[PDB]
Amino acid sequence: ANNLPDTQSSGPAHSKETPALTAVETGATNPLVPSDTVQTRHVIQKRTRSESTVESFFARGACVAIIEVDNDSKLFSVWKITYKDTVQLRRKLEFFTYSRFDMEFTFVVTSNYTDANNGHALNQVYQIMYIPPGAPIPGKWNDYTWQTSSNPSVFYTYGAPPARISVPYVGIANAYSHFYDGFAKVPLAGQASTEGDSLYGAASLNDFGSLAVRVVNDHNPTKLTSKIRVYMKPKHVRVWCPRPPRAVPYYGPGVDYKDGLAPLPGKGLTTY
Amino acid sequence: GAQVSSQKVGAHENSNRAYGGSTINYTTINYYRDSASNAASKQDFAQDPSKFTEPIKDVLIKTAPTLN
Amino acid sequence: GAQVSSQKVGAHENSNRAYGGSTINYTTINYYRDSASNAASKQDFAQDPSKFTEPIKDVLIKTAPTLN
Amino acid sequence: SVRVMQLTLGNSTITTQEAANSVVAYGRWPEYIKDSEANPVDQPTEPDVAACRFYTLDTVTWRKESRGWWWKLPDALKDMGLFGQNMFYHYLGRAGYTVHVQCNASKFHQGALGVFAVPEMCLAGDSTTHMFTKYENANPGEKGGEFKGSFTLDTNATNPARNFCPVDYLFGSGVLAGNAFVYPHQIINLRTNNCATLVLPYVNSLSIDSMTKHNNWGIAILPLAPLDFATESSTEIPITLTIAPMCCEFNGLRNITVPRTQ
Amino acid sequence: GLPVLNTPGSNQYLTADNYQSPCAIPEFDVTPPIDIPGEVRNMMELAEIDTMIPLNLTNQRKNTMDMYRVELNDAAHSDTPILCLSLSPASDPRLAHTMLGEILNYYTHWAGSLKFTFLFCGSMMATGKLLVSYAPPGAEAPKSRKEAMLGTHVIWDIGLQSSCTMVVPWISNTTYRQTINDSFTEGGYISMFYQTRVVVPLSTPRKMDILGFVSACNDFSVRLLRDTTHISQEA
Amino acid sequence: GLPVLNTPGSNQYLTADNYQSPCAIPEFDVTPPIDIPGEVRNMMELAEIDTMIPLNLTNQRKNTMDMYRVELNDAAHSDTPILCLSLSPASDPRLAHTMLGEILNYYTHWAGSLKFTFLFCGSMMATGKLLVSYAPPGAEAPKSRKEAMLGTHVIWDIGLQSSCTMVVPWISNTTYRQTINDSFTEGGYISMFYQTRVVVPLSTPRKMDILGFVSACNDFSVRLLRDTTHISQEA
Amino acid sequence: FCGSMMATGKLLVSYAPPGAEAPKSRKEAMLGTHVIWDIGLQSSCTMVVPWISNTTYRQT
Ligand SMILES: COc1ccc(OCc2ccc(COc3c(Cl)cccc3Cl)cc2)c(Cl)c1
Repeated sequence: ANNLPDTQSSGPAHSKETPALTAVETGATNPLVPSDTVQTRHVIQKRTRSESTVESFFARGACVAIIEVDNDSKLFSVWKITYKDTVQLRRKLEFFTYSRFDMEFTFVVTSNYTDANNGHALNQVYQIMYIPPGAPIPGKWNDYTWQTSSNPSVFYTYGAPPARISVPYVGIANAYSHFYDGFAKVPLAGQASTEGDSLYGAASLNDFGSLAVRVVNDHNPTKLTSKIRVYMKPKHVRVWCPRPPRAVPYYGPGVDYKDGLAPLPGKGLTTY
Repeated sequence: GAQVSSQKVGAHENSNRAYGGSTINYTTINYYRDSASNAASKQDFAQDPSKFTEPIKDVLIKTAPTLN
Repeated sequence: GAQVSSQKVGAHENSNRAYGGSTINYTTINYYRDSASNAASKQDFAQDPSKFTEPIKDVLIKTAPTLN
Repeated sequence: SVRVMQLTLGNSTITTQEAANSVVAYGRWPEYIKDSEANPVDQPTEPDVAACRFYTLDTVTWRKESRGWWWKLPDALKDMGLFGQNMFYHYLGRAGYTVHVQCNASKFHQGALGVFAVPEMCLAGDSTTHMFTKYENANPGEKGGEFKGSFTLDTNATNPARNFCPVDYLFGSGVLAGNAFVYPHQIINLRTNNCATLVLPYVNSLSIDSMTKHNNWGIAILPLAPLDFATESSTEIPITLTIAPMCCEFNGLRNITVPRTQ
Repeated sequence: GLPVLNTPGSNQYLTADNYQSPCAIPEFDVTPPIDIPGEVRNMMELAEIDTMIPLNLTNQRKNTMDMYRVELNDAAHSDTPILCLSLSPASDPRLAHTMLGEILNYYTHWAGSLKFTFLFCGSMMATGKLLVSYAPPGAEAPKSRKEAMLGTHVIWDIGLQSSCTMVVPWISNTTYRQTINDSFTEGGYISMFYQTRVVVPLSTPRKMDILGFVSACNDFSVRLLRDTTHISQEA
Repeated sequence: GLPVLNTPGSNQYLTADNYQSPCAIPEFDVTPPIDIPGEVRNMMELAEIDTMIPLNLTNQRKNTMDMYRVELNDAAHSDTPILCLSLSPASDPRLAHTMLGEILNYYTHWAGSLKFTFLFCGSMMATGKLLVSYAPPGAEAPKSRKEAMLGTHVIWDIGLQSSCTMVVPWISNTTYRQTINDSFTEGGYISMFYQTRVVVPLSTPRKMDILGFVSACNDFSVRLLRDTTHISQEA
Repeated sequence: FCGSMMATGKLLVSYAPPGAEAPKSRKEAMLGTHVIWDIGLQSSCTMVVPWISNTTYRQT
């Protein structure tokens, strides 16, 4: 996040040192600066790379999900936690193979009457319950699971500033894997083809669990719908192994492609 | 437990406060026990790109012949 | 009356603030007279399970024969 | 000089008189797990010279029409001597590698091969079903696979191939191939060098993993400038791949694993 | 007054927050404590106590005292397993309801070593050698003593010391495993075989039981508190 | 309590704010880090790595491996350009999709020097001299070697060192340029010509390819994070 | 190597201690002691057959 070096003045040359010539076969990039190939003046550099630090690049709340609940089973909804339901944050994360950070979740809740001239309801309170992989998932908008004696819940009152909570680095590995070239199972010799088969590039069937959202108020016959837009921001970021960015449209959770396979336009070789 | 850092002043007001004093510092205090609750300090460091730009075993000088 | 404790930093930002200073400390001040109003400090200790795992009168070594 | 080298590992030695230096991926040389980064508590096995030696996989042939080749590690070495034995007898395994690609021609030939080492080299499949490639197809072993010039969707619903369909300009994963240079690599330009040498440390989000379930590195070879000779529309030059595992340590010994095949 | 700015998250109720609040019964004279025996500081203390495993969940034995008894006999040597188990402490039906399994079901991740102790309840005149085994995941689950003997194992000789402990070391790829049945974080197999055979003289019972116990080692830990599926409430 | 006064901006949600919030999973035992190779601290590190330029976007070559190959031949000397490009790193179709261009499309401003490296992939028996040029904006785009030679240029002699780098110095009026095609912040023209001609002996290929690479210099910086147009989502 | 200067090539010279099947393919040979010879300026290549024996001396 710092300063750039100054340009030193450089005069003419006539020597056996040729920085302009190189050999990219080695796998290295030629570290030339302007003064290597032209005469330069002294410039005191004041520009910095403060905004392109790994932290500043991700320091934005991106939408990862839009959970919908109809307060007239739709009285409650469950969202399997992921960053792949949307494309924008996903593409930025995928510039790297591994990552490690904390997360900040902000929830923007909106609601409205479906009918322009019918129904009425008192102010709604929402419960956003996190169900860690293993915990019982709600079957009804009002069954015993909503007691949350151990699961973390967030109760949001409609109209209040967006709710917000922080989550630590929760991975079971030392870093989050954006790419996993493997399987969760190894098919063994002799077992039925139905056996030992698993998805390519998938780890746990339930990585991070899911969110169960519901309106706590008793539902009125009035037609109402609410939407909880989930925004996530990685804070305290560290990333490893850069990768080229996604060039064609995403086709699922994997690196699969199908449709926009011809991303580049035509342009004449000798056309400026 | 307050942390006092200085800001990098961009646009300067016609004040001496825009050039010195606590007027170009900002104060921070953590209220939560879990580090996850903390904001980002944003006083982030940089590093050498060499691991990517020149992952070569036998180090070479730009003035000198790459293929030797 | 402020209590300043340090946090156990999990994920580290690319800052020196993530490794030291008041930036890895958190501050606490009690506002109520009754201790019941206080939050939980969560700086909780552990103990020896022996009272449950080995409530034996005559202490025995694992290498040595239990039935002697 | 930058051009002459000799690599000795165990009982195997490789010599070259036309190198273009060597690349050490991310500037990290392979190493063993430190006590501060250790996870499994059992005593590891370290075959050393019996496993850390040069193994020559099958030779492929480069023609004017070739699109490219790919291999997965440790997969390509699963049947290689005592390295393969240790891989299958243990639940966990870790290793780094020295990849030496060989390709000689003459002063009247042209062509350039881009040799890339990719961590977590996930490839694209052939169906509309996501992540449908089956284990047997994803792990070809020493013979590896090939890149294609175009995407062709498998439509046989009765008998889906469940295979990869890596299109070359899309780097087999939906990214542009010209940007694959952000990964450790070397280029075998026929007018300059014979080979490419890459030293790969162990890369993963864990200190040790299952070698049968997970491939850490992928080796991709793409013709950047096609093979051409004098006036012989007909030209074929072989490309031999020699890889040596390094700092092998395995944990969790039991009965041998025999994976399902074909 | 002092100028303030309300940040997002204001007026919300996080079920896991840790704030101060006013006391509804001020100046209350609290009854002082007394030194009651058996105080607990950490839930892991309870996971380290041996608890009997319901190993025999066959239809006639499950949910009876017989689910805890695994019977042996003086038959000639056989290479077939006496029992088989999967190292899924929170999900395997035989482990999920032990004190260890009960606690693991209130957490999402577990890591550490475990130990299985077996008690021989035959007569004093009975002798025998058994092989207890643990095979890390990834290969075929052992079905003969020949395969089991290739993994971690303890050859138990029966005699004065009635019990034998086999430690299942922490051998994992991930730093923590999940408390659900998931192949990515699978733990391996536990099995028992006859090394020689149980031998008894005349006028002695030819069949006897062994009981199994499970507890966590001192390097065991759990994280991410969650709700258990072991308790429900209808209406 | 303490008298406070709510200022405008209260209860809003700025997507780019930086505040503290309560932790939903308190006292969680975080898995420590390991030293994984290839860590990145700044996005500009990636912009400094050579990435191959898709120079040949003709209808038959675009979106194929041929878009990266620019063919040369042993024809007699000509003063016509081998290729032409505009210095609009984020918007020119040939630069916009390189690693450099991809990163620039997440920012609104860019400033600094760039360098273009060309690799000769002909046979060893082939020789030749080429002129690579850069003309700052404001005049007619060079169409002959005679005009190109009047600006910044490097005369590349082909031989042992297979590649040649031409640095495009930061010559601008504004302190930062925009990442969109805009005349006010236009950058100039890049072109290549034959200085002499490519010469090959008998029994040698008369046509060969050259590949181009682009990367940022150590004085390069970007600012004002924005959203890219390189990724979309329908429905 | 007594070919012309224009000739190139890589060869694998191997040594397999006794006891197994004599190598008949490069695949078997590559598993024993071997030197991969790259042809070029240095015209020759040496492969050392190390003393690997059970007895302290062998018979002639
Ligand atoms: C590589 O990029 C990643 C890695 C992990 C991720 O998710 C991990 C994750 C795990 C638990 C929770 C649970 O968080 C919550 C809690 Cl406790 C309470 C209330 C609401 C929420 Cl929301 C949320 C996210 C995401 Cl979104 C991107």
